[PDB]
Amino acid sequence: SSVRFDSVGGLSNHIAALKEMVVFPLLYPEVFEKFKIQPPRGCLFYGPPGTGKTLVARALANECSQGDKRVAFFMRKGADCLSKWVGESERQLRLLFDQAYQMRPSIIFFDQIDGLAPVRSSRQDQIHSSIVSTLLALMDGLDSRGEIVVIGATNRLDSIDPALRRPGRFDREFLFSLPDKEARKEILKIHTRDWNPKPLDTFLEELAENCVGYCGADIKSICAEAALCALRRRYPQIYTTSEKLQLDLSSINISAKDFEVAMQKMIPASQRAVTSPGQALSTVVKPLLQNTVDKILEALQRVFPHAYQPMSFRPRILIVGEPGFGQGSHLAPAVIHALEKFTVYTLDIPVLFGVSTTSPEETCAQVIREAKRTAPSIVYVPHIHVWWEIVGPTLKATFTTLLQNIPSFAPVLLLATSDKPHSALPEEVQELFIRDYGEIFNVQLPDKEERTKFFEDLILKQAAKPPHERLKNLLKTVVKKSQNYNIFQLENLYAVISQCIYRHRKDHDKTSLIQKMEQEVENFSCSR
Amino acid sequence: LDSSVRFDSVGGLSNHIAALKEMVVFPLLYPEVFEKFKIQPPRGCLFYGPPGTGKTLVARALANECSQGDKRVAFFMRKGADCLSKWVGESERQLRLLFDQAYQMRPSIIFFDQIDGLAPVRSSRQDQIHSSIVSTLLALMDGLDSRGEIVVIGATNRLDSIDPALRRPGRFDREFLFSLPDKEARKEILKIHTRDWNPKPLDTFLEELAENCVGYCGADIKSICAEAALCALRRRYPQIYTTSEKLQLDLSSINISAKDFEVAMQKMIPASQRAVTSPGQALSTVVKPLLQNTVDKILEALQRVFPHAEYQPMSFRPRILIVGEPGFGQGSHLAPAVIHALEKFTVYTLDIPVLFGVSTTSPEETCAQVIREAKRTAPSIVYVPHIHVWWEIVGPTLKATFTTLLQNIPSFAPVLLLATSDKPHSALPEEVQELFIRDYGEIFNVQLPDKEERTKFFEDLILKQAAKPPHERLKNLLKTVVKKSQNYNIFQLENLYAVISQCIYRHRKDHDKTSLIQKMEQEVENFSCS
Ligand SMILES: Nc1ncnc2c1ncn2[C@@H]1O[C@H](COP(=O)(O)OP(=O)(O)OP(=O)(O)O)[C@@H](O)[C@H]1O
Ligand SMILES: Nc1ncnc2c1ncn2[C@@H]1O[C@H](COP(=O)(O)OP(=O)(O)OP(=O)(O)O)[C@@H](O)[C@H]1O
Repeated sequence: SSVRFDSVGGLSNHIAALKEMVVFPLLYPEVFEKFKIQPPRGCLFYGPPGTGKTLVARALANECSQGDKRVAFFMRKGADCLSKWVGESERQLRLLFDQAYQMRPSIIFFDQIDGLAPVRSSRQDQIHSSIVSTLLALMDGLDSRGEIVVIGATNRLDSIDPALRRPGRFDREFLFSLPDKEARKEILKIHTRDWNPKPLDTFLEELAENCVGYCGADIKSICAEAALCALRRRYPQIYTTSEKLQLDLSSINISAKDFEVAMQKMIPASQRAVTSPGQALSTVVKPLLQNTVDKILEALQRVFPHAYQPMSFRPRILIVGEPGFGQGSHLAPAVIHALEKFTVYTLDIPVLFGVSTTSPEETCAQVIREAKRTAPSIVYVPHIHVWWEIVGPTLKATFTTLLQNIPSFAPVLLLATSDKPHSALPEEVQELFIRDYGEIFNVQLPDKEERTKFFEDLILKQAAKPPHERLKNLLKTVVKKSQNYNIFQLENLYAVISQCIYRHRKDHDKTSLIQKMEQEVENFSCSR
Repeated sequence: LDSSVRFDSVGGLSNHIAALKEMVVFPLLYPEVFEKFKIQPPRGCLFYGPPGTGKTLVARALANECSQGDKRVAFFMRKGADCLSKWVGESERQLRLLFDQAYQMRPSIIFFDQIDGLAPVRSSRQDQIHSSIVSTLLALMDGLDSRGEIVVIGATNRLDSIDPALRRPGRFDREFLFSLPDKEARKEILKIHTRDWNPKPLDTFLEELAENCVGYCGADIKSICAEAALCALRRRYPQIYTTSEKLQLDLSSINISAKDFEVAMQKMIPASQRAVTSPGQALSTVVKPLLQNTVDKILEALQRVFPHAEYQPMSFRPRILIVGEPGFGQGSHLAPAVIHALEKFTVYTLDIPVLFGVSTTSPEETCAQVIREAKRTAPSIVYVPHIHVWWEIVGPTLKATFTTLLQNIPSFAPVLLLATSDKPHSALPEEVQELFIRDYGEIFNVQLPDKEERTKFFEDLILKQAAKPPHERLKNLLKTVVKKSQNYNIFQLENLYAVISQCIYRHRKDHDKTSLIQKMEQEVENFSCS
């Protein structure tokens, strides 16, 4: 009862839209007399789980409860109005709507309406069709319900009777989506506000950009796993006894390493049932391909200028390379990760076919509807030289005519990759990418500069640790030998050279494992 | 209850009020015409249609037109099913009371709002209470012991989920369709909801509005007015949302203009296309000066073959096939614009993402459903875009269904078949070639726009926007663009347009030009497409 639009970070247009349905007709009643208005009194929250849909209703209740113009608040769970006797289910609804009419102004909040108002079908019990009919007949009927603001919250929007969604019943619909890098930082400032050792802004700014895919609840949860980790690290004897000890509340300060352990043990809620098709370069491969990622992002910026309003025409790009250059394995997911705040919808083999009781066409038809709705979006088809060889002609005819229906100036990017050059691709694909327009990117192998930094830290610093003139020669030899390896062979040779280092952890003296490195780099053969 | 609604705001529905005052008003006013022939006029209706169209508004107007009048017809109003009761025989008994109380105060009206929640179709799998309350509702509407002078009315959104024994001449002998308004009917709802305003809006402005509100239904038209007023209030006082306090605002600088009716229609989705998109869209503001004339020519050809696009106009198997080269924008820009121009005709689509896009339904079952629906509600369109591909994507069972179902249609039924193709007519298969009879006028050939069309396309962008503060060589650039882009199709044209708009965007904040004009010049010079 102490949350008042203060803890709600990242959602500011929704709150502004919400104080003109509830607050303004009470504060400025003479503006709505000039035009005879009666502003909208129906909204519908929807989105993925954890994204601030119940926090906003809580804050609005507390905002209107404490003030001059006291408003009521009636709260309902999913389907708690159901009774077993044949006339009582829809008598409790009539009772609730009439009780709210003598308290007005009031607010009726329906939490999780997915279980109250399904689409009326004959293949179910009458109890649901009767409840929906009375609900819609009571909301907007012959009686002018009055100053009652009805709100509902849901995850599954399209499973609600389409007669409830029209001006007069549920006028406005509100999308609560995952936070971007700038709202994650607001949420982090909120949840780490009354802390003894107030964290710096430059630290929260680095945290907000590492917690990609998080949503509200996940940030609030790491802000607590960090404290539990600090506690466990400071007092290891608190898990081997069954009584209260003298906990010194002064040496329990939270450090960055605790946040690191918290973020290492935790998976966000969004990618728990699925996996995201976008992943940053590992810390090993990062000093090898970030320059290529930057070049691809510049090409995108040329074709997809959403990365006066920017105007883009059929945003499309095709990343081509040789098999092994890592364009569908390291590069395109890193570009997808760099372009977060744009929702991604993959169409690849283990997604069309790796799920049954749904056709490939029914998934290809929905991943484009949802991409048109939430534009600017991305539609990801990797390895099209095989994707186009593992699909039927019905799926080709559906796909190639579903992106011909997208508006001419639709901010929807089609990103794809291939191993065979653009000329070796079949027809009907060479006409989707028009490199006269800059819709083709040709990857090339990393330069010497990058290849040296790929190996330096391994062969120089971690080479001779705790528990120096020949190592330069070894590094030069390694970089000279591998001037034509692709990426797979490069990182293979990286693990082979790191193996010897591991078997000599307990050796206090070097010069015995240097021969190991010499012979391992010598007897390492590839292909190419 | 509001006592001010009395057939004054119910714009658009005049053929229903006229049929509704000869069931209630006339047997009281002229009770000698009905005992000349001894006819006993119809005393049953059934309102139905899409959500938000004037079904309940007409009942709210009838209640007032009869209560506050000479004669005293009584009104009984029931919501979905509020006759149900907890104890055993009490659900049915209540109904009888409602019909007896109505018999003692006759003449009277009973109005069942959302009657599809009271009287479903009787099925042996559901509760016995519903199957036994339908059989007692339809035993006291028309059984022995004549009803009397009660007028029963029922309003619903699902018509075919009502027991078919109720839809009968003697229980519900008149079904009324409340469909989406057309243009002339939207420019009456608009004059009703802005009836008592300040500086009353011009009829020319209300016509400009009624043209752009396609897909709106009564409630959306009433809602855009509120949204426009709110947008104006926000535009005038931006500091009225950052105080949570009462302030002093002069109720005179808050006049509603245009550009607030225009921003309201951005964040507004009609109720009809909120879960499914219609296959008809008008030309965007960019492409319009490039293809409106082609749309008009197509509509003239339609006028020839489909006379119902102005005795009576008589037609015979109205068909047309819009052919053009690939890229000429006939199945992507033109056919939906022709569909959108022909509103007030119902439009069904038969294309791949719709046949092979929904499961648990045969592909040759939807094809049999849409043709039946189109027959039922003629004049109607059946839209098959890209038949040069549609024909090589369906099986022979679906072909034998489709070609023999468009023959079962009566000859003079105004059901139009609209299709497009990229292959010329000669390159199509025979079984399709023989469905269009060019010597009959059933083929239209598209051609590239002319110099005039291209000049008007590029003019306002190269001339009146390149200056745009945050004149003799701009016209030379315009001439060069209109020259070099003379063998392009529409995709390449509207691609060059976006390529030139990306420069102007990049050079927003530069107060001085001549860094934008040479940029423009090199961009147009470097553009290569074919
Ligand atoms: N913008 C935010 N600022 C602070 N905390 C947030 C924010 N968004 C979400 N949270 C945290 O997430 C919790 C859930 O909010 P809410 O439950 O309304 O989301 P939801 O969409 O209802 O989730 P679900 O759909 O699973 O019910 C809150 O208790 C809050 O701690
Ligand atoms: N012809 C009209 N003239 C003026 N207003 C109209 C008209 N038609 C509809 N409306 C608006 O629509 C609102 C009511 O909708 P309606 O009376 O059609 O019930 P309904 O919403 O159709 O029932 P359901 O919920 O099944 O759709 C009214 O408030 C009215 O402002």
